[PDB]
Order: sequence, then C-alpha cells, then structure tokens
Amino acid sequence: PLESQYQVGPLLGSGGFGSVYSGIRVSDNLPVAIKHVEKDRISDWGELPNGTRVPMEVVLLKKVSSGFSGVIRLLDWFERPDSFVLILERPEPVQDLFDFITERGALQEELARSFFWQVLEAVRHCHNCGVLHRDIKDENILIDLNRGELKLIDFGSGALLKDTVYTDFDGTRVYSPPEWIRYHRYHGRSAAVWSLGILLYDMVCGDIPFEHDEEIIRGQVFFRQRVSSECQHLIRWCLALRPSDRPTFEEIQNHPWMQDVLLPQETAEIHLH
Ligand SMILES: Cc1oc(-c2ccccc2)cc1C(=O)O
Repeated sequence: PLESQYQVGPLLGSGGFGSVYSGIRVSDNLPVAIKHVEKDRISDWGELPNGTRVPMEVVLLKKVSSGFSGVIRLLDWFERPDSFVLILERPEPVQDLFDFITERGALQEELARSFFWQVLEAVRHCHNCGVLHRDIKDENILIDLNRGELKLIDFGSGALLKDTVYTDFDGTRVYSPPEWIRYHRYHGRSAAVWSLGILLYDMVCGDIPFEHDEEIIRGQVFFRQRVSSECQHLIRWCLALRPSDRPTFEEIQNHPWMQDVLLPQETAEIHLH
C-alpha cells in the first residue's frame, strides 16, 4: 500500500525527527517526502476526530493542513508495526534555509525580510490552527526556490497551542528562550517570538547569536555583521529577556523593518535565480 503507491528515492536527511526520504507518488508522479518516525521515539501521542492513537505530529499536521503553502502539507500517513510513515508534500527544487544560509552566508536584508515575513505568516497560520511548532529554526524552513515561498516543516516537537505554561520542551536548545533555560517554563507565543528573533538574527548574520545557556540567559545581542538599526531593533525586541517585553506577531509585522516586503515570486526572481 505505502510500498506500491510511492516510489522511494534518496534519503534527504535524518535526525531527532526520524528519517526523511525523497519520493514520488506513483499515480501522478507527485514529488513527496516520506518521513519515518520510530514509535519508541514518539513521546507525544494525540487523537484525531476519529479517535485513533497517532503521534501528535500527525494531529498537528492535520490541524495545519490547507491550501496555504507556508506550512508542509501532510498528504497521507501509515502506521507500521514499529513506526509511522508520513507522506508530505515536496516542493521541487527545494533547499532548507540552513543549507541556503550555509551556501550564501548572511542574507541581504531584503531577502531576510521576505523570508522572515513568510515565516511569520506560517507561524501565525499554525497558531490560528491551535498548533505551536516549538522548533522554528533555519533547518525547519524549506525554500521552494522557483516560487520564493517558504515552508515550515517538522512538527515533531510541536504541541497544541494553549495559553497556560509549557513545562516540556524538545525543540532546539539554542533557539529556546531564557525562561525555558532558567525555569523550564515558557508560554507558547512568547517562546515562538524568541525563536523568531534567533531565526531573524541567523538570517541576517549567517549564524545564531547564542551557543551557550549563559549567553541565552544574558540575552546580550552582538551583531557580527552589518545589520540595519531597524533590523537590530526588531531582533533585540524578539529577544527581550522578559517574555512580556517581546512583540506580538502583529507588532513584529508592523515593525518598520517589516514594511515593503517583496512578494515570494519577486524574491525568487531577484534572489533565488
Ligand atoms: C524533516 C522533514 O523534511 C521534510 C521535507 C524535506 C524536503 C522536502 C520536503 C519535505 C519534511 C520534514 C518534516 O519533518 O516535516
């Protein structure tokens, strides 16, 4: 069934999320990514409107599934004896933001603005769907190179969005907020804003600002690259130590640095050719 409907291509990557393969849906040659997740490694299990025992990732992907291209689309899923197999859409050609930054270095601000804006729309979409990604980072962002569109992937560390405190975290530590580091306590939106500040810094500087807990806790931001004041202001704002001092998604998107964003197609034409 999974074996007959899909032609398995090469391994795209593996890690904490499991193993993701390039693939093609045999019926219409649709490019897909086949993600295998070991059951023993699934800590968060959820229930669909049917009531089946599935990993939370599947619940979250279904909650965020729509025509909106800013988030990876779950096309299908299969349960195997010891794993879950997720069929995800696969943009072609594609490059993750991490590989993009590794190759190109620090992004021009116009490019970072377009990318960052698309990440914001994608995160806002997650949140409107009741999903907290919890692992917003360059590696979890795919660039559809032809369309200039970004896709948020890997909902495997995610949770249902709630207004109460989260005391569990399995996303990326260097993207985690100081309140998580110090107290093991964070609120969804403000931790997402912190990780967005790390991401924005990473986009415009070519690397994350903090490598150690103490740097996270201190929250002193040093710009190793020439970054505009408006951009440094937005970064410093997302990276406020006090969760309540962080901007809301609205304030980030109304920030002066975020004005006159390029359309994804314009972004592709100028920067991804
Ligand atoms: C790790 C991962 O990689 C992908 C993917 C990679 C290249 C093209 C399309 C999708 C999705 C996920 C996921 O976890 O959702």
